[PDB]
Amino acid sequence: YDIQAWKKQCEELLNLIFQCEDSEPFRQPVDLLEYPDYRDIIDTPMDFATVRETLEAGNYESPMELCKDVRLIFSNSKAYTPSKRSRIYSMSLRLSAFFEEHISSVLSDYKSALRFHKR
Ligand SMILES: COC(=O)c1ccc2ncccc2c1
Repeated sequence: YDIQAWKKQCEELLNLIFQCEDSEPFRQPVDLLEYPDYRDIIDTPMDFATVRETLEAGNYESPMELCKDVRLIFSNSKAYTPSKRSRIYSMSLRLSAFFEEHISSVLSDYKSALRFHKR
C-alpha cells in the first residue's frame, strides 16, 4: 500500500527499455531532417528521453499519466509507418509487448494502494 512506490518502479523499467536494442529509434525525438513530412502526419511527438525527463522533474502525478505518454510513442510509430512490415514499426511492436508485460503490476499496485488510502 505504498502510494509513492510507482516512481522508482517506472525509473527501473525505463532503464531496462534504454538497454533494449529495439528502443534505439524511440530514445530521442524523431529527426525532422531525416523525415521531413513527420509533422504533416503526427500532431504530438513523444520519445523515451522526454518521458524520463518528465518523471525526474516531478511532472507525473500517477503511473497512468506516464503510461499514456509511452503508448503515444507506439501509436505515433503505427501512424507514421508506410508498411506494417517496416523495420522500425516491427521494433515498436516488440517493445510495446515488453512495456505492457512490465507496467501491468505497477498500475495494479498503485490503484490498490490509493483504494486502501481512501478506505
Ligand atoms: C520504412 O519505415 C520507416 O522508415 C519508419 C517506420 C516507423 C517509424 N516510426 C517512428 C519513427 C520513424 C519511423 C520510420
